[PDB]
Amino acid sequence: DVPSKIGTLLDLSATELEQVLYFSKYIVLDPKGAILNGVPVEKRQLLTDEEYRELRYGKQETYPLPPGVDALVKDGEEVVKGQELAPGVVSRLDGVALYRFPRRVRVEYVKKERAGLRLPLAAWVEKEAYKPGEILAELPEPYLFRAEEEGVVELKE
Amino acid sequence: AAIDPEEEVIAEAEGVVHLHEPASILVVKARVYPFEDDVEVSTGDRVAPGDVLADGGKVKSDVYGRVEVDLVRNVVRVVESYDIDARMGAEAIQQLLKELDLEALEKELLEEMKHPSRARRAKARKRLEVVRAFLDSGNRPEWMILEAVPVLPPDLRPMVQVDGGRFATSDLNDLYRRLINRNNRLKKLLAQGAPEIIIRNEKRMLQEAVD
Amino acid sequence: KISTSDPVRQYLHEIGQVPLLTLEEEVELARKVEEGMEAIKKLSEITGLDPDLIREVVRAKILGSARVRHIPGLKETLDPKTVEEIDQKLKSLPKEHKRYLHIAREGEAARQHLIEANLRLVVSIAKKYTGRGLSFLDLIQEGNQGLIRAVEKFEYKRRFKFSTYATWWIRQAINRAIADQAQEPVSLETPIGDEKDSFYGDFIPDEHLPSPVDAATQSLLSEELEKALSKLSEREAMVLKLRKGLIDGEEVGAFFGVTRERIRQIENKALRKLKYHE
Repeated sequence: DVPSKIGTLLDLSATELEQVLYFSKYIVLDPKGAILNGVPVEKRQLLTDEEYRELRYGKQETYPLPPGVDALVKDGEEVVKGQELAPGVVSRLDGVALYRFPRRVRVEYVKKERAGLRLPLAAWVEKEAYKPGEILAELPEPYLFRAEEEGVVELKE
Repeated sequence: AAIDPEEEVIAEAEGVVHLHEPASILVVKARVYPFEDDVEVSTGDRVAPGDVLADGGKVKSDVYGRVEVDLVRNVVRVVESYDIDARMGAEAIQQLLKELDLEALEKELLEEMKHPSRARRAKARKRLEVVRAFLDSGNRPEWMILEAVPVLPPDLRPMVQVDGGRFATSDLNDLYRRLINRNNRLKKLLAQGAPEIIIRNEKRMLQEAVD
Repeated sequence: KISTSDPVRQYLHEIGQVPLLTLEEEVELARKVEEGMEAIKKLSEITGLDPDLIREVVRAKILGSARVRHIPGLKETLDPKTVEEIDQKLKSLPKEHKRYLHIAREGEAARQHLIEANLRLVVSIAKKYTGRGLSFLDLIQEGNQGLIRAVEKFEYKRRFKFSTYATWWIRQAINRAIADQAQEPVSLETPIGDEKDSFYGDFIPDEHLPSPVDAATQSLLSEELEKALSKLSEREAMVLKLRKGLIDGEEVGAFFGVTRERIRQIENKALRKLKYHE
């Protein structure tokens, strides 16, 4: 009705607030709505489903992968604003990369064994501060000493 | 584990378990709070920093949010939100009306009227009119919205036999049926579980048919 | 604005955001739901509480906050105050049993995520019941009632997918409500004759208030009818008692299982002795 009887009364955008929220899902803060957005609690004020979902749900995001590629799923922990995710997969929505729905999985069985060898005696060529990739023996010209034993030839790649 | 017991990925000798190809990737903004030993408080709840987050004391999350429960990596994410009292439709406004001090709004408007310069206080005058109206020999504004609908008697919107197997109906009864329909479907939509957009759609229908 | 397209860009937005991965996510949620189902049942066992009760406490916890409160058997119980009591009774229950709570939670919230994803299906279903005698929005809302109905039953174990499982339960809710709610009675206000100012209530007089011979007659009627109904062999009476007067019209289909001759026969003879006893 001409002077929107309720829209005038309640501190309202005496028309479009009411039309909007009554008929549609649009919203206005009831009492305390603590959280963040670009201002704090907006005691009286209204918003869209976008921003509202961005408060009930938070800030989720879907990033699709062609059946083959996968850069940094192992980063199932961290991500920044504008991060590379794969060849043609960005992500501006800043949060935490998360593993969704998997396909390939690596089982590493880790086979152990024990073997022998023979060194330059007086030359220091054994540290315990060496793991894989690491140095063994250095610079004796040459080696060709007795590996005492014999049998059939077997070699592993 | 897959559907058929037929060939599911049973564990072999010890293996470190890495992952290559996801189908998609989620980028939720969240805090990762691992727990090792004992249990927690389940997915969904509010927090900031709450009370007893994880392990039963050790871990407590600072940032305001909604709880998730990770059963695989025994972590909890905490996404950005808290009980944010956000309402839509008439319920919201019923509330709005109930919380209003018209005495207070009167004085507020008094000042709003006289003290600001001209070209403004016109609407404060017109607003004052309605506030005064209410606080005069007038009523309380919370009844301005309905949650009880009177039904007009029947003979004022009657039903009859004209020329044989035809009947005739006061137009009001089809609207009253429209509203019985909508309101009932609403009730059983709350009974049979409650996905929001669908209940809203119904609530909107309800408004529409009262109107 | 006009709610034609509003609940469409409502639906197609979160179905835009979640149009299910035909297998992956689709089943992902179904499993979670059953996980909830059983978690809940074992929780009923551990707590001595009602399955649908736990069900609803979970539901209330997930949706954030709600009045809710309707159940089979009962209809209520103190909500904000008590629900949290139930939550802390969940907090005492050690790792072993707590687990079921965590899972049931994920389950029920997945259930809602599921329905929310599968709504566009309802849209396209109800699209083919347009001019039937119900509003498109009424149609769709009945459809959604049908899809929720589908979700409560669905067994993901048997491999067939939810799209075409749900199809049915939706069609059922729709065609259900259609029979009830939907040449009809003409409106009371129409221009009659010269389309000037006449309303068709103007033109019709009044006859009689009491409309008698209804209650008293039925009162004598059904009782006497039943008296003689009972006084002959129930096979014969009941035959066209309910064949002619408790559903519909058939002599071909009449007999439970005897000759058309015998139904014909005993029908007629029954009437005869019934009318005039010798």
